[PDB]
Amino acid sequence: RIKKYEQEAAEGGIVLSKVKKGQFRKIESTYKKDIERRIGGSIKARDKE
Amino acid sequence: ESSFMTLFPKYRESYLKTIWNDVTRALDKHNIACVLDLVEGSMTVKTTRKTYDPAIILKARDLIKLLARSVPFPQAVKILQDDMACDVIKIGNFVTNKERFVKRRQRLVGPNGNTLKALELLTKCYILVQGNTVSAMGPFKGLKEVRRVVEDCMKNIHPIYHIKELMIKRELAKRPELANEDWSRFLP
Amino acid sequence: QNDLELQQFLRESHLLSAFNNIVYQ
Amino acid sequence: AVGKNKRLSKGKKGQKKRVVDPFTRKEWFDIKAPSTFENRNVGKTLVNKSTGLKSASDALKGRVVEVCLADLQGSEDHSFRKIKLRVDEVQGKNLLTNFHGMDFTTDKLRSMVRKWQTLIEANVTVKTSDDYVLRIFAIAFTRKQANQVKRHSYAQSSHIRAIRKVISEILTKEVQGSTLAQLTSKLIPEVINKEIENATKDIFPLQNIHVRKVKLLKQPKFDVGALMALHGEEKGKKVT
Amino acid sequence: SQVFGVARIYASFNDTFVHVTDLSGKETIARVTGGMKVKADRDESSPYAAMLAAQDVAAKCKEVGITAVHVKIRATGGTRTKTPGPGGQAALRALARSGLRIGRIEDVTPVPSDSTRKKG
Amino acid sequence: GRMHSAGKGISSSAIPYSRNAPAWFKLSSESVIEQIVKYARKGLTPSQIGVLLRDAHGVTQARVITGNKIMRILKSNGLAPEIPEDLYYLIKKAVSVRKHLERNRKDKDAKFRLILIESRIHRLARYYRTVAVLPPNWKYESATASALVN
RNA sequence: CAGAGGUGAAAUUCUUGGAUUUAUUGAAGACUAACUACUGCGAAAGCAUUUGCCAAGGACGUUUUCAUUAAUCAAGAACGAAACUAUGCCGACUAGGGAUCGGGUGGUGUUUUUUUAAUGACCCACUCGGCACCUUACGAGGAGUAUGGUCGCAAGGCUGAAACUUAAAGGAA
Repeated sequence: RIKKYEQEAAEGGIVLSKVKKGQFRKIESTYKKDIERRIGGSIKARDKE
Repeated sequence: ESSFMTLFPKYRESYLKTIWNDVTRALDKHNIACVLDLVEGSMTVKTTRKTYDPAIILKARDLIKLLARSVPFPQAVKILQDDMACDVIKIGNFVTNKERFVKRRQRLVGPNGNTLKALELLTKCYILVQGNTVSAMGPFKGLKEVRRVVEDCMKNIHPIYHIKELMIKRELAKRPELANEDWSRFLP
Repeated sequence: QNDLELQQFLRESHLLSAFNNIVYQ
Repeated sequence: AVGKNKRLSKGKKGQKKRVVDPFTRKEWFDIKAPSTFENRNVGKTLVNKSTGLKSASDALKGRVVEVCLADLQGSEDHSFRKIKLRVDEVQGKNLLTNFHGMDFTTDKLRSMVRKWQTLIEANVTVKTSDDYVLRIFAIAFTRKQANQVKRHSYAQSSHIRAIRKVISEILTKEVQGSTLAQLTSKLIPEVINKEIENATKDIFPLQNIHVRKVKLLKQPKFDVGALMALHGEEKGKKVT
Repeated sequence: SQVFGVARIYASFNDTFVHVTDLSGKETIARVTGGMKVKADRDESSPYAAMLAAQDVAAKCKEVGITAVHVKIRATGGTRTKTPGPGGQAALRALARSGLRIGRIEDVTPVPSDSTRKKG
Repeated sequence: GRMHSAGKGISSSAIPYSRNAPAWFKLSSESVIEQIVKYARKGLTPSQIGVLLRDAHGVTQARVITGNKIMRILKSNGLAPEIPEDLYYLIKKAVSVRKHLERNRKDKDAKFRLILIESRIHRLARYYRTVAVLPPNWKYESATASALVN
C-alpha cells in the first residue's frame, strides 16, 4: 500500500511529507489500524546491519 | 441545454473506470447525465430534459474538474454537496529562487504531514498541494482562511503562526462574550 | 516552537482526524 | 443595511423622488443579423425615448450586441462559440447589425487544454480587401499518433516555429483573398480549421486547430447602401 | 414569443449582485444586492439574501417584459479568488423558481492572461 | 574535461589500421599535389584542403596518400602561414566578439566568453613561442587584431 | 439607483457632483496565467508571448588540421530581510536496470505526399553525451536533587493617619 501511495502522489505530483530514508511512510491507514505496535518503525535488523 | 467537458490523464483513467458506476449513480440521483470517453481521455457532463437545477449542473462541472484533478470519489461527492466549494490557488509565481520555493511549500505541508492535518482539521476543509498549485475544497469560510494562510506561507509567515491564530480565534468565537471587539489584544 | 499545547495538537492531529468517526481540548 | 444597524453618512440628506419609471418611458427595438447567418432575427433592446431621435440614433449606432452562435445559427455544434455584432443603421424599429468580433469562451478553452502535450499559438494582423483591418488568433494542440507508447508527444522548437510561420502564411493568404462577408461565411462553417490541418499534416501532426479569437481594429467609411444590400424607402400615412 | 436578456451575477465571498440587462448590455433593467436586502451587515452574502434579491429583480423583469435570460455568472477574479459565491448559486436557483426561463448559463470570469504582482 | 566546458564528450574520426591507400584509388600522387597547390592559391586553410580532398576525389587522407602532412607539402611549395590556422581562427573569434561588445556594451555573457578566449589564446601563443615556431617578441593585442584582420 | 469595500465582529473609506456594478473604449507602467516536468538551458547568481538582427557555446557525425600544447591550483581577475525540521556514510568504482533529453546509424511498416518545394511525425534495436531514480560487486557532557558561604531578594499590619489615636470620603464587613 505504501508503494501504491508514493507512486500515486509522485506520478500525479502531490508534494508529501519527507519521510526519513529508513522508516515507513505514515498514513491514515496506519494511524487507523494501529499497525506499528505490531510491525514497528522500521526493520531494525536492516537498520543495524 | 448545457454541458461541460474536462480531460484526465491515464492513471486517473484507471481509477475513473473503477468508480464510474458511482458518479453515474450520484448524477442519476440529481438527474444529470454524464459520459466517459477513454479514447480522448475526456469526461463530459450534460443536462437532461427532466432536470431543474442549472446550479447543480454548475456544481457537476466543478465536480468533474475535481475528479480529473484526482481527489477521490467521497470528496467528489462532498463537493457536489450543497454548501461547499473548491478553489484553485496559484502559488507558483511568488518566489524567484527555485530551491527557496520548494523549501517554502515543503514547510507549508509540514513535517510528517502534521501541519497539513492540523490546518485541514481546523478548517473542516480538504487540501491537496499539487506541485505548483494548491487545491482546497470545503465550506466557504474554510476556503477563505485557507487562501489567506497558504498565501502567507508562500510568503514568509509560518503556518505555525497561522495555526495558532486560527486556534485562538476558534476559542474566542466559541466563547460568546466578545461579539464586537478587535481581538488584536488576544491574537499574536 | 517552545509552545506546548500547539505542538501537542500538531502531533495528535492525525489521531484526532482518523478517530473522529472538532475536539482537541 | 437599510435598517438602523449602519450609521448615517452624508448619504440621504435629500434624494430625488422615484417618480418617473424610465421603464414607463422607454421603447422596444428589434434587431436583425447580417445575411451571412441563417437565423436573422435576435431578441430585443431598449432606448430611452425618441424625444431626441438624435439620442435614439446615436446611442444605437454606438450599441454593440453580442450573441450565442447557437441562437444565431440554430445548431448546437455551433453552440460553443460567441459572436459580437455592431449596430450600424436604424429604420422602422429595426436595427440591422454588422459583424464585429468572434470568440471562444473560457470554458471551451480550459476544457481543451490538456497537460501532457504541446500548445501552439499564433496571432496575425491582416487587411482584408474590404479595407477592414483585423486580427486573428488561432491555437493548436499537438497529439500523439495511434502508433505511440510515449505519454508526452512534445514538439521540437524548430517545428513549432515552422508551423507558426505556416499558419501566419495561411491566414494572410485567406484574408487577403477574402472580403469581410466571405470571411465570416468561412469562419462560421469551420473551413480554416481544416485547411490549416491539411497543410500542417506534414510537419508534426496536430489534434486541435482553431481560430480562437477575431478582433476588428478600425472600420472603413460607413456605406448605408452597401449594408442595406448586405441585409436585403417607405411612405407615411398622410395623417391629418 | 420569447423576450431575452442577459443577467450578470457577481458572486463574491462577501456580496452578491444580480444584474439584468438588455441583450446588448446597455440599458440595465434591474440591479439589487444582498447588502441592499438584508439588515445584518454580514448576512449580505447569505443565500437567503440572494434569494430575496433575485425575487425583486424577477418582479421587475416580469413587469417590464423580460422572460428569458442568458445568465453569465462571475466572481471577483483577477489576482484574488476566482470562485463564485453563495449568492451566485442561490440566485440562479431563485431565478429558476421564479420561473424566468433560463436562456443559457455560463461562467465568465476576470482571469489574468498574466498576473499583477511582484516576485520575491 | 573538454576544457572550460564540463561536458566530457568524445566525438572525432578514427583511423583504419592500414598505412596505405585502398587499392581502388588510382590518382596520381603528383596530381593530388597540384590540386592541393591550386586550392591553396585559391585561399583555403589546410583543414579545408583536407576536407575537399577527402570528399571530392576519394583521397582517403593526405598523410598517407602523399609522403607528408599537408602543410609540410605547403612548406615544400612555399605556402606556410604566418600563424597556425587555429590561432588564426581564435584571432578572428576574438575580433568578432570584441567588435560585438563595442557595439553592444552589455553582453556580460560575451565578456565572460572573451575571458575564456583570451586565456586559451595566450596558452596557444605560449606553446608556439616555446617551439619558437612563432616569433618570441610576438604578442596579442587589439592592435595586432585590427592590423592583421583588416 | 443606495449603498459599496472590508472583517470573526468592526471601522477607516467612496458615496446624488450617481460610488460599487453595466457596455463601449483610450491611456499608463508593470508581469507573461494556463501548456509546466520526471525534463531544458548557463559558470553560478539565473532563465518563459511573437520576431528579426548581431555575437557566443554545448553533444553528436568526421578515414579533416595541430603534434604534448595539459592537470590541480595558494594568489589575482571575472561576474552576484533572511531564517524556522531538513541528513545521504564517503572514493582511484563493477555490473547495471527501467524511463526520459540532445544528436547518429539500421530496419520497418503507418502517417505523411504526387517535377515541387524542404524526406518529416510514430514504432525498434544498437549507439555515444546530460539531468536524475532505483538495485547492486570492491576499497585507506547530558540529567536532577541537595544547600547554615557570598551577593542580591524583599515581609506584614484597613485608607487616610503623622509629631496628633484625628475628619470627610473609601475599602472590606
